[PDB]
Amino acid sequence: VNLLSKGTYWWMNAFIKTAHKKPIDLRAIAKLPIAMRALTNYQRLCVAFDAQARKDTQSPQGARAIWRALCHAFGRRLILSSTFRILADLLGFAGPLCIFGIVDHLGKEVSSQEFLGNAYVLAVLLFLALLLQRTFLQASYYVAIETGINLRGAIQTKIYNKIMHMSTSNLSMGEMTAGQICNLVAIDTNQLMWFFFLCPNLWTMPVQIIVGVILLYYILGVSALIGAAVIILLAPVQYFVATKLSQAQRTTLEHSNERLKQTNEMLRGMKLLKLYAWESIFCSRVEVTRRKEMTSLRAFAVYTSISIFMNTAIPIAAVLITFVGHVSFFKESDLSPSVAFASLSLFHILVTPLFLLSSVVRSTVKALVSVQKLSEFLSSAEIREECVQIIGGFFTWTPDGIPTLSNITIRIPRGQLTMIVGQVGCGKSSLLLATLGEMQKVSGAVFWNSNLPVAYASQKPWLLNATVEENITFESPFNKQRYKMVIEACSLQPDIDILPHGDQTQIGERGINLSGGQRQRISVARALYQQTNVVFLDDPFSALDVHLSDHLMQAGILELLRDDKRTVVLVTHKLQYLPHADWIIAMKDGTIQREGTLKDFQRSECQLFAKIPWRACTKYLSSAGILLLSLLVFSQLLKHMVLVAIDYWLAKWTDSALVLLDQSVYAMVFTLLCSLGIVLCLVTSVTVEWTGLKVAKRLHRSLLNRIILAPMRFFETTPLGSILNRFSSDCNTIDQHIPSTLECLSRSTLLCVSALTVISYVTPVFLVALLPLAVVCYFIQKYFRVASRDLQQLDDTTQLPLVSHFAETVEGLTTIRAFRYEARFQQKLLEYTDSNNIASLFLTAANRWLEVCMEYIGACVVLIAAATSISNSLSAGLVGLGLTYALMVSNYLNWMVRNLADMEIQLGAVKRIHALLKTEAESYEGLLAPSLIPKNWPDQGKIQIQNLSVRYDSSLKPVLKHVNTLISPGQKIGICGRTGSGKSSFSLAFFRMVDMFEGRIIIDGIDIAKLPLHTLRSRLSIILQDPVLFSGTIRFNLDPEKKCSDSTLWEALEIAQLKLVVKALPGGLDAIITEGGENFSQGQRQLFCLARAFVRKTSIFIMDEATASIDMATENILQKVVMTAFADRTVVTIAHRVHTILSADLVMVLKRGAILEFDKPETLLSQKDSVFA
Repeated sequence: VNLLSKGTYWWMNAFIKTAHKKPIDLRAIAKLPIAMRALTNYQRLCVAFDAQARKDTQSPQGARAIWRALCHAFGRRLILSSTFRILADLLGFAGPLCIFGIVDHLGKEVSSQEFLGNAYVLAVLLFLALLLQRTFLQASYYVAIETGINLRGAIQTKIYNKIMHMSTSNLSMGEMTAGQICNLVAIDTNQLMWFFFLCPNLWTMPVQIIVGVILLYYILGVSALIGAAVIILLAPVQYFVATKLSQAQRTTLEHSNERLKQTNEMLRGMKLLKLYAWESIFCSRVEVTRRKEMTSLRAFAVYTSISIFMNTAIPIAAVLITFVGHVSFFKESDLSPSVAFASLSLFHILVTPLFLLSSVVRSTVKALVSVQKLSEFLSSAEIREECVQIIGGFFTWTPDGIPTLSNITIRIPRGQLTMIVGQVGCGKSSLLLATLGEMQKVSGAVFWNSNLPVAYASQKPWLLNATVEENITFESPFNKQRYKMVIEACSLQPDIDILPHGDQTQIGERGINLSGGQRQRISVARALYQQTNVVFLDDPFSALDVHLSDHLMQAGILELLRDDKRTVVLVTHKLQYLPHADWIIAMKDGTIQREGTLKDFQRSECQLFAKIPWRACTKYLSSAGILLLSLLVFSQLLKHMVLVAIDYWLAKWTDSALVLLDQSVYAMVFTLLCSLGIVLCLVTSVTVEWTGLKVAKRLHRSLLNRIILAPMRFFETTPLGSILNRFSSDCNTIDQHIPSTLECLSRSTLLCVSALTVISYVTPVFLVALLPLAVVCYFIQKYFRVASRDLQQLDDTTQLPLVSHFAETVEGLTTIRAFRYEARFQQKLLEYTDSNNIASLFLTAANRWLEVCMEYIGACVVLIAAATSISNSLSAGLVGLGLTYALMVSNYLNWMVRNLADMEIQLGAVKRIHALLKTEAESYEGLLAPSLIPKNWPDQGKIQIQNLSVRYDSSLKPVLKHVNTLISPGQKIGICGRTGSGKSSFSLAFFRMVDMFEGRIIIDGIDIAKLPLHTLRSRLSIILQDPVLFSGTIRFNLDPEKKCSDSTLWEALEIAQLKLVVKALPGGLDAIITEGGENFSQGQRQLFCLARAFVRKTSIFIMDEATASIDMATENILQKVVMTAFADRTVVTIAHRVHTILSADLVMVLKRGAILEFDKPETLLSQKDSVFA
């Protein structure tokens, strides 16, 4: 890696010259460099622990031990970054001296004093200095970022390894949870990282302050000292204010997150919601919640207003009160223009320190908190790194207090089938997990030679977020026949058909979390597939289904078939393999009788069984409102148009002081002129604050109404998370941190134009050099927008699977400890951790390369503006604007490009306008061939199917073919359709929610074509086969409607046997329906929906195929509700198990992908005959 290029990043050239042609992948990203490989960085830091193992006063480690480690860990390279930061800031001060030396020499008409003569000389010295000044600051930024990158994994590995020695009794799910270590990755690493991003500056920024003060003092003196203290002492007002901003952010998330959870609630069961036709109330609850969310973001704006304001006003507010003190209150010194310009030059320089200092103080304190949160975590209880026998042990599920099981001996040699049974809890999975060694074995011995002289599945499912076949893999090689000898041997093929892509589907997170009869079944699959010797399966009949338990007996018969002298030692509860078992159970509350033979046992007990241009107009010009957007224009214009003009006065009035109406009268004019922008800047801060507040209020209102009427076929076709990705991230983008980018950029780019416009007006042949120059400025930017985008979205796709690895590492901790797969997963830890760090490198690479290449360009401006500006002799005050803006180009094009880059990312959120607005269909009501129709009630259950020819999506295949059917009042049609072509296709279709390609549907006599679907589909009962539990209040779960009752609400739900089962409600008839059906049953969950079906008062309850019913007695109570509570209408008995066809009134077995036969009466035909089959 070559050194002057290691200065200015020349290796990035061919990278980005690559990047204009091809898009960029992780393959286009590289290997890690030798030191940047994370395990090396981990390696040195463990040595730093061993170094302070020599100290060992109280070595938990602890925080005092940590920072003594970390300083001697990374500090040498940190010193090098600090040294460049110092020397650069020192030459940061030298430029102002150069300005002073020019104008002082140019008020006029070998020795070093003579060598200090010429503005030729001093300007060239200025240029050649300001190369280094504008270079070593981008060394010192760089190396410090290439320090925190080397922090990241070298912390994260220590974290992850302590997870590899973590113990799990109550602490692992109590005080600290998966989230509580997850944010500890997600925050406290970055708290450390941004600390070491800023760690030089806390050493150094006050030295920049004090030497800025002293090099102001040798310009004015006591007027310097009285002027400086505003800008010095007023920066911790930012430390006051941003504290309130953090307080507002705490107010933000605490009010946003539950709302977003309720948005996910409204979105997940959106099909049932529009099936309930309940978009209005469900959206209205989020709408009035949003009113308070806006009221919180109101203060978020009021906080973020003055941050900008005091960041911008206090420069001028210092500079004027500095000068009026030098003019009025003191009046001693003559005021040269050289003074007056370079005074402002330092004033421009010193702020870019000063309003980072609060963020420094914040981050330093936050990280010093976070190291304690790291430490007091990190010194918690380890997991005691130290045939299947147990020789008389004393095990404890607890840590070293009260034991759980003593005197426990067991033995399981090879070639053996053994379960363990008893009472749950005491062996919920307990004694098997005690065999794992995941308990405080206070005494006794145990033998596998597993550690020193292994498969498992947990009683809770801990799957992985991957492909389903990859979840079946669980760090395995491939054998697709053996996989067919597993997956088909598990019979997950129906669940694989329920998956959209089967073996290539999306298991874990972002997928339908099915039952353990799928999920834990897939775990038992990866268990059996694992090609291990000994297995420990856990009570899978509790997770299985009934016929799945029959297949689980068959899977046990495939297990022992697959047990080619294996040692699978399961445990269960049922009496199924109580006949078929090699050895026996032992659990009463501890060691029950042994595994040998139930002959001499108590078996009687067991025998009981480019850019985005128009999108900104879609942001603003469609939604801003014109008058405030015009104020956003004009206030931005007229602020800077008087700001640089205040500097234009600030030269020439002192040029008259260099000469000699009244200049003291000129000064108070200038004073109030400086006060004018000080007045304006408040309205400038209030503009974008109020603007983005109004923008996001209507934008979120619009997207709410946009999704509020969309058809359900879309939502089945839409991946629901891709919608909520527009609601979670993009909304918070548009609210919390969209417009500050704009307010920065509108402050930025005008000043970028403006300083050029000044130096143009100074020298009329400036622009002749600018025109080749700004070419280069543009073409570097034009390449740059490609790269910084592709890095930034790369970043976005990178640390997310990194912490996803953590979450699975938390949850499936036990099972990887069982497989002893830490070596695999520490490797695959790195395999992400690397790709984070190398992406972060190339991000922070072009983060440097851009501005340093643009910075030399800015320096070229300086010299050219100087050399042109020599001819003002051939006036002299008007030089001083040139010099003061020549040096002030840099922070401008620093931000003026980078923010324009990040605006493109900020626009990528509001790209989802088209995902919202353009996607719009399905006017629900409003067709309405009558305006007057009280047959939304109907007392006549004679529906009709007037040769209705429906298509599914009007895309691939029809559902019917001219079905000229009808219905009779009381004719409860037992629905019998195709096993894979027409099952659900006649209920939501009967709610007109599909592409009925021909044929009408007469309802209460009249066709349902032009009728209010909001009125029709809400006054029609349908108890579908999805668990519909709207979280909230109990009356809100029961009756969130207009004519809500409590007597009838307590009547039919007692007829549903829920208002008497939950008669001990916490709030009674207005109780809280907490968690959306996590405390109530799975059966009364639907019985409350049956009471809602009573509440519609048109009880033609179109039920669905309730294939997941736990109690068949509860389904018989539902049959009693079909008997007693269904008031003799056309119950469309959709049945995946045709057992419920036993109560047929007038069925229509319309099947084989078609309309087979009207099944009434006595139709025990080839489906009802094969209903037993």
